[PDB]
Amino acid sequence: GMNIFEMLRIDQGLRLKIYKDTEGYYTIGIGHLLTKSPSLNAAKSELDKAIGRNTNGVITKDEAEKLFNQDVDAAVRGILRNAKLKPVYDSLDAVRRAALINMVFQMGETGVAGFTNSLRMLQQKRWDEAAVNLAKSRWYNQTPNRAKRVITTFRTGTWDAYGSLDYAAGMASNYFHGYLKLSLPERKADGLLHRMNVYEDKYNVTFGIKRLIILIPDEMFINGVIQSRILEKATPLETQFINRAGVNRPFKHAVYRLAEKVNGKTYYFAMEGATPMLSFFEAMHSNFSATWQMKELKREIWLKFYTHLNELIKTWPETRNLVELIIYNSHDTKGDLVDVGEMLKSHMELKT
Repeated sequence: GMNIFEMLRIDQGLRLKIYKDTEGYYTIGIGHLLTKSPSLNAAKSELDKAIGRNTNGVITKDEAEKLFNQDVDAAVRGILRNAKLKPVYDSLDAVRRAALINMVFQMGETGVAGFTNSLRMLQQKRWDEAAVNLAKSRWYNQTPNRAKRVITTFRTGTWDAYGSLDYAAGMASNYFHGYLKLSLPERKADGLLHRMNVYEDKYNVTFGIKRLIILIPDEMFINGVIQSRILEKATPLETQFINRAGVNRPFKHAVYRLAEKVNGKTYYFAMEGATPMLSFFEAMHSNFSATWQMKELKREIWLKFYTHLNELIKTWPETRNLVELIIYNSHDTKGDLVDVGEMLKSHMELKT
């Protein structure tokens, strides 16, 4: 069932409606650039030329797959034209070739050609050595979860890194694809930034941070909810998602008011706990005292959820600047509970 389209769908993401890439450029599908023109009509005309119909900026999955496979064909020709990449590419099997193409999509041909030793190890079928060598790279440090899947593909020659996610990774994936990615990105008269502006103007208020703050504490909240000495709960912010079937569903994001002024101003914050992580913490509760195994497991899933979720948010241009992920110890050095209201107040004082 797996193939290079499904691979990049997982690693880079699939969009069936025009979106803006990291440079603001109109894009569709799996990263297929349409135009550098600022005109959405110009982008729609380039799309229509490429798909062969009036799409109005929306395409199907089969259309996106066809476009993507055209982009793979072009990447492969570039690889075969590149004296540093053709020999290793020729030597690899079809699955390992997909891994190399995956790197070329992420970092470009000249970036992949910088991995001279790793590529030689691959060409010599030294899979484990190449994998260790690749793990030491800045690529791995900046996108470790994608790099690990690609490295596993080089190491094994199988698609197995693209099968079912482990529990923490799958929790992050569902939380992003099923929730954050649907609620927050810009779209006609909706998404986080627009609805925050509507909210500010309806109540005559100002958000101190124009992002959704997501709290990933150590442990479930003391009473299972955010609490602070200096935050009061406000009316929630809403976005709307009209799915393919035409059903309008809301997303509600909690809003808090900072009860202590900061240079004369009251500030509001859209902020929530990372629900699937807190549900996991709740489920891990035992009526018996926790074992060291359970404490270790809680910490591992906490950290793995964060790294997967952080990477997804930051590598989708549409969400990168819309979320403030905060992972933190529930308690400071002196064993005192952290008050997120005071955290927010300090941050606003440093900002203003």
